[PDB]
Amino acid sequence: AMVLLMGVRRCGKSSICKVVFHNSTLIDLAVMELPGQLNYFEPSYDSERLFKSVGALVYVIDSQDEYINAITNLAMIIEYAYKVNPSINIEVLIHKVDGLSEDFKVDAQRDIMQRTGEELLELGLDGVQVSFYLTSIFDHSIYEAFSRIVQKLIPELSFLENMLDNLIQHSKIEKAFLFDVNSKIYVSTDSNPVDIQMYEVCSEFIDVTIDLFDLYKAPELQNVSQLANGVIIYLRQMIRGLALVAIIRPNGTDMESCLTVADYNIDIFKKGLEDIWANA
Amino acid sequence: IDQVLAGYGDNLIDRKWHGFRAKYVVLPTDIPPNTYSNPEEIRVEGLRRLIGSITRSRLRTEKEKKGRREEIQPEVMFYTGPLYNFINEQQTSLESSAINPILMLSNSLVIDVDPAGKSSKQESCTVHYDRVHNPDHCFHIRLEWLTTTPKLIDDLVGNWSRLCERYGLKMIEIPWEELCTIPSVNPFHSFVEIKLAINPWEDPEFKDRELFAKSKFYYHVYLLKASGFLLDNRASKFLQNQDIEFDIMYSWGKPQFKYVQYIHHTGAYVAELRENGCLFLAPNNIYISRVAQKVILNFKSTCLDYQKLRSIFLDAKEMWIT
Ligand SMILES: Nc1nc2c(ncn2[C@@H]2O[C@H](COP(=O)(O)OP(=O)(O)O)[C@@H](O)[C@H]2O)c(=O)[nH]1
Repeated sequence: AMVLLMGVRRCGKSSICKVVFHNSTLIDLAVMELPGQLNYFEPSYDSERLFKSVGALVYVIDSQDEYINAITNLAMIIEYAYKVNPSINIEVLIHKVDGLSEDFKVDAQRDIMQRTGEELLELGLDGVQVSFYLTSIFDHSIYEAFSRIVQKLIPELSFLENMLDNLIQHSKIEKAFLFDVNSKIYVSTDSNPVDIQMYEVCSEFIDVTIDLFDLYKAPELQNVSQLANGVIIYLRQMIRGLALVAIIRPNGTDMESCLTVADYNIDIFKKGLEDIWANA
Repeated sequence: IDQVLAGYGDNLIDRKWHGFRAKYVVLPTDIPPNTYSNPEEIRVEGLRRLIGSITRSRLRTEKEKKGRREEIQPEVMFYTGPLYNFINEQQTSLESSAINPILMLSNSLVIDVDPAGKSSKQESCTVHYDRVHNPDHCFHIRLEWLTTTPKLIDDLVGNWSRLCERYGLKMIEIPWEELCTIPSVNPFHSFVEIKLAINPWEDPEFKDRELFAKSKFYYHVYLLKASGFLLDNRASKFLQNQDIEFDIMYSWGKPQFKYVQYIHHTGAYVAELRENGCLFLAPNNIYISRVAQKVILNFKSTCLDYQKLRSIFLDAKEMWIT
């Protein structure tokens, strides 16, 4: 599942790649950037294998600059992308939206959606669904957008959801995330809504873990961080680059008993995750 | 009101009251980059696509809603020069699909403004679209409604504007009433009368009886052309000099226009050419509110400065001689 990043020059593709993937199917592979300038597309210039090898195409639109020509170029790209392979999920990121109001952001997304739909109606493409995400480097939005894009390319999503829901229901876990060690792109969660504050807490917990471990090296990552109110944050490395970070509440119970039952349950969950080849 | 709101609007009597009305003008402005799919025939396809989208949005009954090729769109016919020259041209003893004793310059149909079932009511406006078009004459689309939601019509206008802007053109909105009546309706509106510096009917440097027999307002029309305006009243009687086979009547009513009206190609200002050579100048407040004051003041300066108006009139005389 290799995703292809496409956009106009100076839209921010390299900056997104540097921020996310630098700080197979599921691991954060070396993605392919593609600088696409306005021109006439050559008909079938040995690009069929390239677009057949892309699991999901991602388009980047700069909200600061004018973007009607960008939408026209995007529709031109989709016009052969959907023709070559009818199974590609198509993603559009409205990047550089840090300095915009909420009403302006919603109106801009609605205008972009309407323009893309009208252009696809003019080009005669039907049965295509293009997703849109308001992304920016300076906040959590790009991480969540890549999380949704990656989640669309894991066929075992509902089974991981059931496994995490069962783990949470039997360990008094407030919220459990299945992060990856790089790029902080959470792969699976429960049916509970992904709170932004809790996501940032877990991501900066990942950062603290990795930095502290890297400070003392050259002699399986496990972490218990307990707060004042008894709420604990737990880290256990899963298979390959995956790791599990769970916010667990004590609910007025013994700290060590809760830690022991959580450790046993999470070890059981990792043993179950060993059977399914969700890693890498 | 209750009679026409119940479906009894076929009384065919000229009512003294009017419903909500909106008049939209298509103006050729600029070709977008790429979209090659000539800059003078892509706008023809743009108007054809706009008319096709309008006629495709026809309100239909449930029996025709459940069923599944519709008739082709009516043709828009193009010409050069004043409209009366084209009217005195159909005499040709050939064909019958050419502007065919009152002449309906437009045709009307009921539309289905909310197709998605967004509104709980039934939405139905009425569109009037012309049957003629020139690159030098602006295009008219009219929306008449009585009880529709004034947001679904706004996004319908937005869809039309986007469909235009994929091609060239630029859809603008202008007040339905004349420019000369805005002090008699809206006293706060900006409205300036212009007595231009050089009178071409009596100046020794610019005077000819043959020219005034040919084109009386030739200097004024060239002044409006060189300052970036398009004729709004294409069916008036102040510019052309020919006859007619009885009066021409639009699909919405008789044209009650005192003077010829002009729209700036940007869509921001409206001018009006009087009989005595004076002009009326005002801004389009609907375009400004929906979406810029130095252009109208610069035009006022050019119409009030002797040197610049002299230069434009000299260019007009030079083009007339050569
Ligand atoms: N404020 C802001 N600027 C951004 C963002 N993303 C990219 N940029 C700007 O984009 C520039 C980098 O663009 P770059 O990645 O080199 O474009 P590319 O090479 O075509 O992919 C930087 O100078 C940033 O200022 C963002 O989310 N917020």
